[PDB]
Amino acid sequence: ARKGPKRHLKRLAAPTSWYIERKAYKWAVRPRPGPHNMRTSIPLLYIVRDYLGYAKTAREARKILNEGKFLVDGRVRKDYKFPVGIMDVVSIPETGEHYRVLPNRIGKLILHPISEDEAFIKPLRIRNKRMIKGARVQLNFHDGTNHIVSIAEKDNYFTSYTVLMKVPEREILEVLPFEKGAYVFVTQGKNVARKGRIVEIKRFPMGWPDVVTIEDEEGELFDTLKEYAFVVGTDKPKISLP
Amino acid sequence: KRQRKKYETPPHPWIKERLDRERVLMDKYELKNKKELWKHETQLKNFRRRARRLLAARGKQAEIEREQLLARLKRLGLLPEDAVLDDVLSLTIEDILERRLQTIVYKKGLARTMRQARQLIVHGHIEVNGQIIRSPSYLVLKEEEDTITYARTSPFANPQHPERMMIEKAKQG
Amino acid sequence: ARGIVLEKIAVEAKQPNSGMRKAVRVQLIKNGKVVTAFCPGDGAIKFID
Amino acid sequence: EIRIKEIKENKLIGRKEIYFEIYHPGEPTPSRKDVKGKLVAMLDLNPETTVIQYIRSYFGSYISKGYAKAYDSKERMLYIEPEYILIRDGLIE
Amino acid sequence: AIWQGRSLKKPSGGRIVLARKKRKRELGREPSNTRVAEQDKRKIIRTYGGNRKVRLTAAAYANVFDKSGKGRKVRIIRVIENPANRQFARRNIITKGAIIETEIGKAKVTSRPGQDGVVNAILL
RNA sequence: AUUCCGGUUGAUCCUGCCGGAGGCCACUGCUAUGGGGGUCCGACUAAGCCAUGCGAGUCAAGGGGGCGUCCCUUCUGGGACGCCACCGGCGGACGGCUCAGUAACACGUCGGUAACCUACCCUCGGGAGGGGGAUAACCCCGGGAAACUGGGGCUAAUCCCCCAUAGGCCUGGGGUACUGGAAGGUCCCCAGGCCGAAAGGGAGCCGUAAGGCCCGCCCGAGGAUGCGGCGGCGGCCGAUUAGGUAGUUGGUGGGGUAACGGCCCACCAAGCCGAAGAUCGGUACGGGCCGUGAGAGCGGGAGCCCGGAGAUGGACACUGAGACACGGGUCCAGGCCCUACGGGGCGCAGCAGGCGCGAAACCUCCGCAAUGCGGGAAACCGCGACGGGGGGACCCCCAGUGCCGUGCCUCUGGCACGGCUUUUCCGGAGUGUAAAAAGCUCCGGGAAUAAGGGCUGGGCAAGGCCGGUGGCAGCCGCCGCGGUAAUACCGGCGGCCCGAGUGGUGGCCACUAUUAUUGGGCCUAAAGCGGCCGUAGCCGGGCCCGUAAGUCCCUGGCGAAAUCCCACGGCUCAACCGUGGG
Repeated sequence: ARKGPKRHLKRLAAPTSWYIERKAYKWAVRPRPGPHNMRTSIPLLYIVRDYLGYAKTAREARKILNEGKFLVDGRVRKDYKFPVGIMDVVSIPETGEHYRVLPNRIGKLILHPISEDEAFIKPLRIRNKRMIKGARVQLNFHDGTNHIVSIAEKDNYFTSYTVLMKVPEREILEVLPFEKGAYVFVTQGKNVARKGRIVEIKRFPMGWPDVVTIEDEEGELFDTLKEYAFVVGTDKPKISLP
Repeated sequence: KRQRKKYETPPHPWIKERLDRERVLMDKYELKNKKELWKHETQLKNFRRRARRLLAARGKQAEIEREQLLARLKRLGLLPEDAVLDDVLSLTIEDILERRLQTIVYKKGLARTMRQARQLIVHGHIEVNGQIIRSPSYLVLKEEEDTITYARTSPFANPQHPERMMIEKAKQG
Repeated sequence: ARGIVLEKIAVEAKQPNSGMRKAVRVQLIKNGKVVTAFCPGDGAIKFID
Repeated sequence: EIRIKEIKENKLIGRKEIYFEIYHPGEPTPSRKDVKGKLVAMLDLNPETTVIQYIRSYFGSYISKGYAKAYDSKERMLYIEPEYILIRDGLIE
Repeated sequence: AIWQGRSLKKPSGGRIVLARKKRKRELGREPSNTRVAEQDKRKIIRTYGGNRKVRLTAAAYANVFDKSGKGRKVRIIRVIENPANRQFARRNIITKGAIIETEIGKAKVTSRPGQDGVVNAILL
């Protein structure tokens, strides 16, 4: 039987979100732990070799990553197992090419191209708030990152809010709160890749999460859980959202 | 997981009536073995199964599959372009047998005889849409039916080849 | 199965059929039991010994 | 006769990837040297910095696909390319 | 092997066979049996995932905490009563909840010495 | 696609069973399987034994030595490359292999962990002070047949250690801000005690030095990878196994665990399970799926993916973040290999192969590459993972073994003449090897060069004459044939089915409304009890008021992939694969 951690991943076992030819070869690059969850990310090696076609074989992708000619949210990352998740900005300054990873209507992930001025803003979903000794508030984001603020600024934030972050230097720009009427992009569920406006809340006790009701651009009404309601704007989207 | 046979054996393979019907469908179209004929029956069969499944089926996806069924049947050239889901039932084995490439080449007059057409096909002297197909059992779409010509490098493409004029006069005669 | 013949035995058919059918008593290597084994084919038992 | 369908430029690698079709109706499939010599002509490339990946000749077809690769410097070619493809085209003994 | 594994008999009493051998994670350690003495003797134990557990084998001093909240690091004379087991009070063995006699008086222990390594108590 | 037919009588109807007729899986005869393209092979026996080679490493940018060479300078000595092995960081707990064990919270799904852990990863806040010590390699020296191994000098590390403070832990009192429905925890103060950090670094640019880039060390807090244990429901057979359990069930209070928990201990009490099948026995890895069938349904779990478990049987421990650890260690049992006999060491349910078993399953091959893993930031390295190839009537798709005109017959098929393609072979050129081959792809000379297996009385309609045998030899799935004229035996000829296949046996579903819910029978053939009563259970009068458990409709999450169906696209179409839909 198994006596410790897994170090491989059979291709057939790959997550459902990856555009990968499942019957090509046996294995797949097991992602290493990182910002996002297993469900909602992909190794950048597939992004380079496959989604961009820049490298055909893997060896040349090792080399191009070693040259550090990429900027994932304003940081060169040579770790080919790095997981690139939702709302992260892939930037190639050499070609001036900027894309943002977004989920598709089918639930897979895709690179939406974006302009340069958009490239340094990133929205972080405030996953939780934890106090650290010395009374320093710490916001844990949806992408395995943390930021520190003061006690007097704790009222400003709440869990599940969105924070548009100047990622290349880690500076808070604005905070999109939650109340009725916010523009929202859905991350998971059969309502994936849906953009609409918040209508109503649904409080359920007993560990049953909160459910929002979203109206679509034309007015169709549907429902989805809290944690999938990624707020991007209060009235209109602040980013080019397919 | 195993790859299963695509055709079906007769339930009783020694009925005189069915045996003779198979024989008279064999001699005319000149197929090699009963595998081919049973296969050609089989695609008809599951077309009918699809028709029956979708006729009773409700819901939008049923409509989508129905439209795709009609569309591909038309694209095959098996049905008139204004057909409905009804007349698909009344198809016959012969209807598919005309759509065989081997039949089509004979009906284009390029061959005096069935087996001659088959031999030319397997010998790669017949091209479709600029591409050579070596399977006389290949099924031809409607849209392709006018692109069937001699293979360009083949001598039979040459009008003066010693095997062209008897074909030609047989077509004329 | 694979076995060793130990003896040739003929058998009278069942009436109203009449005739003599040859066979051999065979000890079986797999488990050791002894069982009769009919020999088919006309003029064939000569080739079993 | 060679006719191109698409030429792409990997600025990250500094490389030109080109896909082309060889019409050779009634002709044997051409070698690597001849296709290289013809291809380098109209594209204005240094033949020593250009290599050909594959020339796939399909069944029952007179059009054979070909995929070729052109660098801008010797050392990127030496550092990125596997050795065996260079050996095939003769750029390494 | 001190095995803190599964029970071997069903709630109905059906005797369960062992389907698999014992694993490293499902076994405990020996009972510490803290005892009174003139000095404090301690031992560090490597545990699951590289953590450490400190274990006391001799006890000499205690932390008696006032109802107000102050603390006093005093010496231990003897154990008065051990409600957990009668054998332990006789043998001068200290565990949580034991009532012990010190220079201040009677103190009920509210710390586990086998894991904390220190004895904390509340006077009565 | 919802099919029947032969067999009980002098003749008929019925019941009932058997045989034919189809597919899948094993074994096997004959016959070739020529050609190609996508897939399988100790799957039920010995989880029996095994010679053998290979299958697991990488880093000298952490460290310090030695050896060789180059170059320059040579008292010295620097730098370049390679080797040596060591310290040491990481890996060797994943991957490969099998189904013995297990009737189990082993498994499937749905929830809870607030009752846990987490090395390599990401991010926010902070830190790297002082001091000390260690011995390999090498030089002197030895045993034994060996394994293996002694002793003196000797050296540095991010090797080891002490202290400094953060910080880790536990408790009493007092407040309060936060996740959250809440809990308790988290936040802060006071109080008491225990434990208790690091590591800098090779090269290079600028810089006199420093200082900026690169890699790396440590604390707090999360996230995330992997995991642990908790629960509801689901899913075999035996009643010629009816009572079972002894910490066995719960309560008090504690030990032990990373963690809750009788898990364990002490005391208390008598509980827990059973006819809705306890206990005991037989039997078996569970699931996605697979074979057959019109479908209800019936069966099966080997190849692929998930979870489970195991290394000759058993038992046990170190190091580790992770093991009681296939190619680490110790003992017993049992088997075996080497030896001046003091003692040693072995272990293919890894790849390839042998012995054994048996009806029954392959080459002691080539590369580290395409994919992917560990290491090294980088080059790259290794891998019997994997990828290629090798043998095999393993599965599915395609394909022919001649075509045409004339004349004669056996006019159905063949025969003779004339012409025609060259299904192979030979040569050249592409992929491709991450090398040749892979015969794949295009061109040139060119045979017309690969067709057999079964059946021929009827059920199966399915195909008829002549010789030999003469109740013998013989034939047969069932009925049935043969004692002189055999359309049923053997031979010849003829003919019929299928076709690179065909035949025989065994196993499974259909046939079978011969398991019957859909949907079977019990007056005379199998079967309504020799009678009545009545408990659980099952079925239950009408109307009115209420609930809304069942029932139905809408909507959130979820039930992985591969597989099933469909359109389009790619390999010549197809098998296979991709995108989209179900």
